[PDB]
Amino acid sequence: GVVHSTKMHRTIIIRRNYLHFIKKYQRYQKRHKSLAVHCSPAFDPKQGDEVVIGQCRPLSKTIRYNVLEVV
Amino acid sequence: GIVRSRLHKRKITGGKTKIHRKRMKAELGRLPANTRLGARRVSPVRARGGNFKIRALRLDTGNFAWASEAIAHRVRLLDVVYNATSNELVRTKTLVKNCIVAVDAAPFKRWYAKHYGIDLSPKLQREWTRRRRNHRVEKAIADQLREGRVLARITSRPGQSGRADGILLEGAELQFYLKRLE
Amino acid sequence: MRNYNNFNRVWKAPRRPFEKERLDREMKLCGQYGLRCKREIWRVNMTLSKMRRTARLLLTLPENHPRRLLEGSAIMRRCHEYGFLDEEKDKLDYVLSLTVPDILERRLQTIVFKAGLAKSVHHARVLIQQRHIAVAKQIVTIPSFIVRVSSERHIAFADASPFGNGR
Amino acid sequence: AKKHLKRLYAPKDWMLSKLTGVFAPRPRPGPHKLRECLPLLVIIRNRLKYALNAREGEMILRQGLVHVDNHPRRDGKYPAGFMDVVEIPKTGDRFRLMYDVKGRFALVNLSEAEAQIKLMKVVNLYTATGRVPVAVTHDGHRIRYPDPHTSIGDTIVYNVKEKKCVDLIKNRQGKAVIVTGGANRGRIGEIVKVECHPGAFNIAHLKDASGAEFATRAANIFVIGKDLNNLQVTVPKQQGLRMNVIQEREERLIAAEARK
RNA sequence: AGUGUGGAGAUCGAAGAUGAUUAGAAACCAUUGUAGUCCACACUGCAAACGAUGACACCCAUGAAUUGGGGAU
RNA sequence: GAUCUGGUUGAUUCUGCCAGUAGUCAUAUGCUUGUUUCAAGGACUUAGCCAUGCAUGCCUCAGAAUCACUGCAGCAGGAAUCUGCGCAUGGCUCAUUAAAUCAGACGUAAUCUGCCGCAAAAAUCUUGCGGCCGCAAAAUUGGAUAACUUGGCGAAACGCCAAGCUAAUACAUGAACCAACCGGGUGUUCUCCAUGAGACGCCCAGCGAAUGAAUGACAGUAAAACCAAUGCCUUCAGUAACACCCAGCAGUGUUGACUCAAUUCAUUCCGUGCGAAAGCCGGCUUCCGGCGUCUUUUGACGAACAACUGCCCUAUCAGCUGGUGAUGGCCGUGUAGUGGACUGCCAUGGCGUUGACGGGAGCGGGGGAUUAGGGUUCGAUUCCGGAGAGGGAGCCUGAGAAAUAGCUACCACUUCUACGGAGGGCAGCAGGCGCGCAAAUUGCCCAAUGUCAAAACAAAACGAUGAGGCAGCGAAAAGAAAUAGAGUUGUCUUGUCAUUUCAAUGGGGGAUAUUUAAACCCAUCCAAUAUCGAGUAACAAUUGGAGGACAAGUCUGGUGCCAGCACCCGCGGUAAUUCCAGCUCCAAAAGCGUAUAUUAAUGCUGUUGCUGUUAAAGGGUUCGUAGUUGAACUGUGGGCUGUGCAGGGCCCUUGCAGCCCGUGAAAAGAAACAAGAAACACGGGAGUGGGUCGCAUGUCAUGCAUGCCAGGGGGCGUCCGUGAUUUUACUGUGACUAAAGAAGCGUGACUAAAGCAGUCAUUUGACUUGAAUUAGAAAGCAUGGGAUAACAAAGGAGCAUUUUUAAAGGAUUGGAGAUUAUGGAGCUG
RNA sequence: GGAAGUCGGCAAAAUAGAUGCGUAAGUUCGCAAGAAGCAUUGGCUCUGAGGGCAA
Ligand SMILES: [K+]
Ligand SMILES: [K+]
Ligand SMILES: [Mg+2]
Ligand SMILES: [Mg+2]
Ligand SMILES: [Mg+2]
Ligand SMILES: [Mg+2]
Ligand SMILES: [Mg+2]
Ligand SMILES: [Mg+2]
Ligand SMILES: [Mg+2]
Ligand SMILES: [Mg+2]
Ligand SMILES: [Mg+2]
Ligand SMILES: [Mg+2]
Ligand SMILES: [Mg+2]
Ligand SMILES: [Mg+2]
Ligand SMILES: [Mg+2]
Ligand SMILES: [Mg+2]
Ligand SMILES: [Mg+2]
Ligand SMILES: [Mg+2]
Ligand SMILES: [Mg+2]
Ligand SMILES: [Mg+2]
Ligand SMILES: [Mg+2]
Ligand SMILES: [Mg+2]
Ligand SMILES: [Mg+2]
Ligand SMILES: [Mg+2]
Ligand SMILES: [Mg+2]
Ligand SMILES: [Mg+2]
Ligand SMILES: [Mg+2]
Ligand SMILES: [Mg+2]
Ligand SMILES: [Mg+2]
Ligand SMILES: [Mg+2]
Ligand SMILES: [Mg+2]
Ligand SMILES: [Mg+2]
Ligand SMILES: [Mg+2]
Ligand SMILES: [Mg+2]
Ligand SMILES: [Mg+2]
Ligand SMILES: [Mg+2]
Ligand SMILES: [Mg+2]
Ligand SMILES: [Mg+2]
Ligand SMILES: [Mg+2]
Ligand SMILES: [Mg+2]
Ligand SMILES: [Mg+2]
Ligand SMILES: [Mg+2]
Ligand SMILES: [Mg+2]
Ligand SMILES: [Mg+2]
Ligand SMILES: [Mg+2]
Ligand code: NA
Ligand code: NA
Ligand code: NA
Ligand code: NA
Ligand code: NA
Repeated sequence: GVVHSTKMHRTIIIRRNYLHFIKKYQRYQKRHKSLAVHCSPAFDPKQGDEVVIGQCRPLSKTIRYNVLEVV
Repeated sequence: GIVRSRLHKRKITGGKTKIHRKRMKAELGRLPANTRLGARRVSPVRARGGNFKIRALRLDTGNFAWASEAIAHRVRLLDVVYNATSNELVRTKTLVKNCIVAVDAAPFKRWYAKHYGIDLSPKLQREWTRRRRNHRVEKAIADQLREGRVLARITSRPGQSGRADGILLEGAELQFYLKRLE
Repeated sequence: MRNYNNFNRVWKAPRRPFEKERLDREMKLCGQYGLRCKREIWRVNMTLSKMRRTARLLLTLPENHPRRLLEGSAIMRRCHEYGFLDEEKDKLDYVLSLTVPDILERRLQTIVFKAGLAKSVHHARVLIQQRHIAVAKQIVTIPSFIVRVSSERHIAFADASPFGNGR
Repeated sequence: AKKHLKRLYAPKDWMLSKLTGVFAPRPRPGPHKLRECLPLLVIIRNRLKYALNAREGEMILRQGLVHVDNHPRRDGKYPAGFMDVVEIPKTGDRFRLMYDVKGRFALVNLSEAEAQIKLMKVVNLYTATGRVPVAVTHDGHRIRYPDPHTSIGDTIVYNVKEKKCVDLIKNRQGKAVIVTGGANRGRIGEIVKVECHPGAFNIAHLKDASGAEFATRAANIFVIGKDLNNLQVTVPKQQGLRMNVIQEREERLIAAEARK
């Protein structure tokens, strides 16, 4: 995913942009999801950076993933 | 009763969840022990699966480890002096995990004498010389031991296990809590 | 409730209820094959439509598609077995040319009539309904029984019938 | 917990007709998973025809006449899945529960001293108290001191009468395996390569006798011998060789014509 | 066209007045005339605001013209 | 079957709707109805209200029987009651419900888990006898309480007291020696050496749990010194370790990854864990079986939680959330467990025109209808998931419930009463009342399918089950199929006609019977010595129509813009093709009309695939942000032979072998090429360190062990460390994906709708019978391809040669750990 | 009991401070508004936050 916000302490918001296909019109739609991710102090990601994330146990009300690598 | 489910919470959009089921037994919570310092009193809680949690209402003895010497001793708790959640819990003498307590130091002194022959059979004296070769007690510890109270950190959960066990504070952590207590 | 026995329809009505040419053709088929109602012709129509739809779907495929090799073989086998198609023609395209009289010719009523056991298709109908006809010694009372080519030589009067060996 | 099993929801390989009844015997917990088992009542009633109904099946089973892996089993809901040896001494029949090439359960007849052996696939390895290594098999057996070379995925050839390990068939390239799940269940092939995808399902690439290539998840392969020529277990008639559908239809038609 | 505040106020001219015409004539016609019509500043945002024909881009036959800029003689 | 027709005009060509038409397991209603098969069936409105009855119990050889119970002569049955298990399943319904639920696909290393499978178990000072000791050994443990008896209370209550008895596998208690291995701590205890070493004494050292401290490996440098201790040969080569009684009784758990598995040390459980049930029954005093139960463990059956992509309409819903949790952090608490789930404290977050928030209609799928294709639509309802039991909320027990034929309370209704009190929950089955357009019997049965359970069947001795099955009612719907077949004379080659002859057959009536749990249906038959029945075959077919659409009368009476018809156009005002009737004819036919929905018809919702000058419809004009869309280019591979209606030595096909496959630069190496590559390095790396009956080591040893291609160089497998980086999308394969349903193979259930069966053999069984195959959006998993595209980066002046040798400077063997230094490999100039 | 008194709620009763939450029609957009309403405040013993000077 791409980093969307770094406003939180040790947590970032990422975006997963993708195309969704509508069968009836044989065409695609732009869609996005947003995931809250825990970011370790071992990384310093910025807005627009690409990140690999991995699923973990629930860490808060929304956090279900961990930053594993910053491209 | 008390529930741990997420249904009552607002969605992240701020909207209200429209609940369409009654609350379940499998998501219950229970009232906290609020364990205080005093003569022992524990109440079993029948938990899911038929297992028993031990809910401690009052505790005054704990099994406390001196990690550097890799030993432990059953000692009387004298006062709870620091709590990171709120100093209201220090005032109520509440025993929760990671709260700082003062434990009776005399047993650690007596073990120190038995294991090193120092007060703060030839074969045992051979052993005493075999030890002490790379051993130097800390000043911050031995000073506390002389006055008969050591600062320790509770490592168990009195609300779950019914025990106020712990470990003696040493090193930078001990300095941290000593600074915060002055 | 909790009953899983299947059932389906076997016929469909014509889209146009009054076409003079269709009505005349159907009345002809009724008179010549001795049918009771238009539902029998329409049942043959549904059978033919299903077979033809299958053949079109199969012919659209490349010739060596495994589905074509399997189902084309099966449908040719069935058409040859029941006498709908002549055994000479063996391509998948000849099912598309099947007509209603081709299926109607293989009814037990028409077969009994053509075999001389009956003076007419109307005689054949009542002969079949009255248990006087057996196919391989099995009494067949259904005039719409489609006769296989192999069973054509075993159609005689029933043993229990007074026209066979019965009282 | 569910005590019932609707007949429509029951596994298709049990060959229970949708019109015979609403229910099927729900397999109890035991040696095998209920989606991968054949209940004893199903065996004794539908497969062997020794019992005409469930009442006669209970009469036969509650007497201890049917043995699974040398022990009498009195429960019609006992799972009794793959590689199990079923013996009814009073009638003398004895067989191993296997998968045929179509993937259905097959009752492969056995000789004595063949019914004393069963193959068990190691699914987990753990240390028990006292530092005792224990191998857990696909059959739910917990073997208390396996061969020190035992790995997860290997096969243990096991003497059920003596309750002793006999030999170990390691999971390596060129070994003969049988597929125990998926679309290829029942096919016998050779391990040509096993690609590892950590955190995912490892894929085993196989090759049967006729050179047809196929794959499946590594969890679905069961080592049964060193080679397709020398198997450590007898296999059903088709020998795990999948036959062409057109060929099958043609041969069945010709054989039926020959019968008439 | 209409609105507000200042200005302007020749002409024409909704309202209105008077005279005709007419069965009646609140109309058309005649003579007038307020608001308007004009300007500054601020509003209003509607027209058969039309080519009743959205914008950008490509191909596309013939003759005589026309507006602006270039080139040749 | 990729289909249209009637109505706008005096006529025409359009646009366009209205009407027609076909289907619906799609409902109702009307008329009609002989036979048979297969089936829906109080969902829609009122998750409205309910009389009565039934719906969940379980015992055998194997828990407890002194019934004052029965039979027999102690045996055998055994009411009752205690005990163990179940009652959290099944059945019903669809009210709630849109980051919920659900589908496919994943996780739980974040957890609980009775019944079932396979396993494990060495803690424990007991008992009886003489005076705490001694002796001894198959442990002969203890108090209760039901049923029963006595007295009874109460109107009643699936309401109750109090005294006597007496059991359990209920409850409580409790087992020393036999009996092992291993470790830690210790005596001012003895030997013996010069600080070792060994004995003996005692304190502990079981499973599980808690805290603490260690293990839970290594794996990119080859060598020789010194001090100390300790191993060795003799008086530094080899060498797993280990200061004896086991000279190999773990130097090596698992994963993708773990603070997990397991082990050692210390301290603590214990006031809420751990019997050999101090148990039962069988065979042969002796052994040997079958059960039953406590604790530990893991895998099976589950449970709970999390969420990758998808999921109606509405902006005349634009901001939503954050006192008092909203988004995140820290230490806690609570939970089985994660977690703002919750306390305290901090920081301002989080979501939204890619539609948040709010409002409306809906349980979600599997699937159904219709369909050339693309689509449209339905899905209360059989399978799967969820939810609820009048409404709400609490809870106990239990492995599992926030249970409702469990409890508690309130709100509505509501039943009995002696007025003191006591009760109730059909959205289980049947059946009422209401509501409605709208939906069956207060039936039989556990024979089948299953569930529970102390339980095979049977023998004095038959478990319960409205779950389920069976029948009744039932023109929802579906399949098959009667209402006649042959004639003769004449009448008028046929064909109608009045006859007057034959046969045939069911509907129906029955049965030696068959079926079925018993019945009923289906089949079989109308002698097998011995069995009924058609001629108006009265055993009598209907429902709508006859101007057009649209098949069928320019018939005859009646009515006279009335009555009426007519879906639309229209007909009827005295010669009605249209009304009311007779006749005749037409269509479908045991069915056929009507109403309302819905699909096609409809290219009248248009992605495929509409229209916008004048028919409805381009915004008055620009600017402009999300959005959509967006120009080229990095790129002809070459030689050789043969072969082709190639064509005007060349190009072009087909096909086999060559290429460093542009130039350059040569067995090795250099250029491109590689992350699936390269450079290193790991026996705890590879079925022994991979493909390429004798000898030797040692022999106090199950040393019963080990080697008997060396060596070089290459090719590999595994695992780790260091080094340039390329995705997505599309497309091809492959894997993973309940049945029922849809396609489909085979198969004469008489056919068919079906079903998954059956078929064949002079006969105790073959067919080692069959039950093929597919498709089933999207997302997800692995991998081949690189043409069209997308994402990201850059904006070309922050854009920077390979080696050789030399000097100058600043981890490994060495006997193994330690220590302590040389000596290097490895850094700049 | 609660305006039945009286011409008429005259008179009297009533409301009340502070703090948090909350607040309609209408509107010249300023208000209406202290609209209406709901809640809390004592005493003790503590805890937290909010500063200035110098080396
Ligand atoms: K229930
Ligand atoms: K019925
Ligand atoms: Mg104006
Ligand atoms: Mg003027
Ligand atoms: Mg004027
Ligand atoms: Mg005029
Ligand atoms: Mg004028
Ligand atoms: Mg007209
Ligand atoms: Mg005219
Ligand atoms: Mg119902
Ligand atoms: Mg209802
Ligand atoms: Mg008994
Ligand atoms: Mg249920
Ligand atoms: Mg019902
Ligand atoms: Mg464990
Ligand atoms: Mg939060
Ligand atoms: Mg609803
Ligand atoms: Mg449904
Ligand atoms: Mg359901
Ligand atoms: Mg419930
Ligand atoms: Mg109700
Ligand atoms: Mg309840
Ligand atoms: Mg009930
Ligand atoms: Mg009384
Ligand atoms: Mg209630
Ligand atoms: Mg009822
Ligand atoms: Mg209902
Ligand atoms: Mg009912
Ligand atoms: Mg009805
Ligand atoms: Mg029922
Ligand atoms: Mg007339
Ligand atoms: Mg007339
Ligand atoms: Mg007329
Ligand atoms: Mg149009
Ligand atoms: Mg227009
Ligand atoms: Mg137009
Ligand atoms: Mg227009
Ligand atoms: Mg405008
Ligand atoms: Mg622009
Ligand atoms: Mg008054
Ligand atoms: Mg008065
Ligand atoms: Mg006053
Ligand atoms: Mg307002
Ligand atoms: Mg006011
Ligand atoms: Mg106020
Ligand atoms: Na114009
Ligand atoms: Na024990
Ligand atoms: Na927490
Ligand atoms: Na008429
Ligand atoms: Na009529």
